[PDB]
Amino acid sequence: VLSPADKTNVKAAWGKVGAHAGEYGAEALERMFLSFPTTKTYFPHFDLSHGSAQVKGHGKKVADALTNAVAHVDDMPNALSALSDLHAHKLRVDPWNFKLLSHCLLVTLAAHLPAEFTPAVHASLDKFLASVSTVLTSKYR
Amino acid sequence: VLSPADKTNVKAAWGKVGAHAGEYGAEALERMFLSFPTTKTYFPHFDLSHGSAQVKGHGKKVADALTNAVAHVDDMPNALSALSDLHAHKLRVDPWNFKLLSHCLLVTLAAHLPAEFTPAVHASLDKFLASVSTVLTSKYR
Amino acid sequence: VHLTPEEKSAVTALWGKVNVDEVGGEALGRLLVVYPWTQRFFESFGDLSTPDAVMGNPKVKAHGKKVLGAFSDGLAHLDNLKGTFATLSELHCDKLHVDPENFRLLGNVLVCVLAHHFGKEFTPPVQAAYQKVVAGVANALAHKYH
Amino acid sequence: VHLTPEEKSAVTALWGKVNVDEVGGEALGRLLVVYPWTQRFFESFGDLSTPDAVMGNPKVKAHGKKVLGAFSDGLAHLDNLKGTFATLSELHCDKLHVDPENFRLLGNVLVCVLAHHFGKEFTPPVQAAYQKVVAGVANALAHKYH
Ligand code: HEM
Ligand code: HEM
Ligand code: HEM
Ligand code: HEM
Repeated sequence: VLSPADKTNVKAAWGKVGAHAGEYGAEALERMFLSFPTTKTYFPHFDLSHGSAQVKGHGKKVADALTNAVAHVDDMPNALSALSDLHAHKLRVDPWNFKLLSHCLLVTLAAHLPAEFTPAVHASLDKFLASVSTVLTSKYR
Repeated sequence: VLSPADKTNVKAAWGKVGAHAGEYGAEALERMFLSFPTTKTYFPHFDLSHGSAQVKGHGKKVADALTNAVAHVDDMPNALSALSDLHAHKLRVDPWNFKLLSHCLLVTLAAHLPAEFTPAVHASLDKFLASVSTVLTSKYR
Repeated sequence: VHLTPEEKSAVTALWGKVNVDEVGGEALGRLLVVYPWTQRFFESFGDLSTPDAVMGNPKVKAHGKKVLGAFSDGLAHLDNLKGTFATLSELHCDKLHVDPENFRLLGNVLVCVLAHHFGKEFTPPVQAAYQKVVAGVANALAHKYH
Repeated sequence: VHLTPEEKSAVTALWGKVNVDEVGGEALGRLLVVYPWTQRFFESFGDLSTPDAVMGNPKVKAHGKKVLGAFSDGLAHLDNLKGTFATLSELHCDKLHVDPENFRLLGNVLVCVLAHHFGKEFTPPVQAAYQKVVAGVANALAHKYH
């Protein structure tokens, strides 16, 4: 359950991300592939080389979706409906992996937002990513 | 979410548990303590030996809550409200543990309901226990 | 993995009454029904749209038998699960691209199946010994991922 | 666990620039703030009503120093984590009753803190090396649970 204060912290923090969203999304993916190798099993068709266009492009897609969620934090289920169906019916990623990507997104934000990553914002961002993950795996069965 | 078929399956299976619910609750706990020893860290004040009346008494309370949840399957958040506050703010049980108890409840049910534990009912009960677990950990932060 | 003389006897004794063909098919079938996303690895198996479809699928039964058979071999080498499954670990990673988390789910489903099948004989202590085994097999299979 | 020579060097090098007491208080504080249920063991620490209260609590800071100091001394024995934390493992299980899941949470919070602290110097490869270290430490602290 995201509280009003949580939504304020997330919108403020994401705003600062601004135009680096895609670049940060790419970094988060690279951090995941290196730290948790088993997540690579879902991208055997990708060139997972550092700086690959495939990863940069995917990172931008991931960030745009998160941006969309922050914009509609009060109605994430409806806002991410399409992505929810896609992950549940087509991709079928085991739910465990969402926690790993969320963690890597947190580390990326921490490394790029020195002034904004306070303990309270850290807490709100973690809750936010968990909510997004929950919405994305809600139609699995 | 729980579909009408899921609800039908859970009510039918639980109806079968009937007056044995308490005894099954105790067995589930015993299975959990022996299979996942780390869960014992939350009951240092209990005598966890086999046959313990403490485990038996606690088993009946867990079962009664599950019975209450089944009776209000379409209003679990309110029906389990006090239990959610308790686990979140007093006991503070790491959420990971709910998956361990859910699994042990399923195993206990499988061992006592040969005829009713069909693959479809098995799936419905797992969804049900996951929903109960979600409600019980919703106020953690 | 490390099992006490008691846990070892419990595991082996119970396995002697297991019809691998029968149990394997039940375990894999329930995995695909209870955790549907695991179906992503068996697109070529046919119809898996319903529990009855999944449970009746001959390809599922066939594969289930293969999996439990290899699992059976591990029970014979509980002292060296890592070396025993090294080749299969590499295969599941490099060729099959199977998320090791799936090994954990199958282990849990197998325990439910043994409980369903054996009833009261599958006592808390016996389950405890089996949870150690499936966790060891799952970690042995994920050992070669990179 | 098994770290390559280059991975050990990255961990060691980065650590030499860490203010153990400072990072220790920061990590434990954030743990209690981000995952509030971990507060259960520190009722006697006083006021933990708000993030500022937690971060500013002298007892929280004191414990963080204690915890990170032990972690620090463990980095000298990367090749023998289990032996190094054997007694502390026993203590956390038998006397403190600390769910090992808490060690995993602290490990992730520590990594976030190092990233916040070092920024761009906390590269993906450096993070990967530290992830292995915190997972190794958490495993070593949970090894003697029974
Ligand atoms: C924060 C949660 C996540 C978000 C917001 C997210 C978002 C997306 C989006 C927007 C797409 C592309 C949609 C399109 O191009 O039509 C996508 C595709 C996909 N996602 Fe996720 N995703 C998340 C987590 C995961 C996780 C945890 C994994 C796996 C470890 C994963 C694996 C995939 C794969 C393999 C694809 C398809 C890639 C391709 O073949 O092009 N996703 N995701
Ligand atoms: C299906 C999930 C669960 C249900 C329905 C449930 C239900 C309950 C109920 C009814 C109580 C007793 C409250 C009272 O006496 O007023 C309780 C207490 C408690 N629960 Fe849970 N619980 C669940 C899971 C957990 C888990 C996973 C753990 C930890 C491994 C846990 C640990 C405890 C503890 C330590 C107490 C206090 C017992 C005492 O000291 O008397 N609960 N729970
Ligand atoms: C944990 C116990 C498991 C064991 C011991 C195991 C064992 C095996 C064995 C012996 C093969 C046959 C390889 C061959 O004949 O060339 C195989 C193939 C395969 N396994 Fe596993 N496996 C296990 C779990 C899983 C799980 C949980 C999944 C995914 C949900 C999986 C997916 C596959 C697939 C997709 C194949 C190839 C089937 C085909 O040829 O179409 N395995 N496994
Ligand atoms: C890297 C992880 C950790 C290490 C190396 C570690 C280390 C220590 C050390 C060295 C002590 C003092 C032992 C003594 O008094 O002889 C201690 C005490 C304790 N630890 Fe841990 N610990 C860790 C994580 C945790 C976590 C995450 C919690 C709980 C959230 C925890 C809770 C406690 C408590 C409650 C005490 C007792 C404090 C007191 O009585 O003053 N520890 N730990």
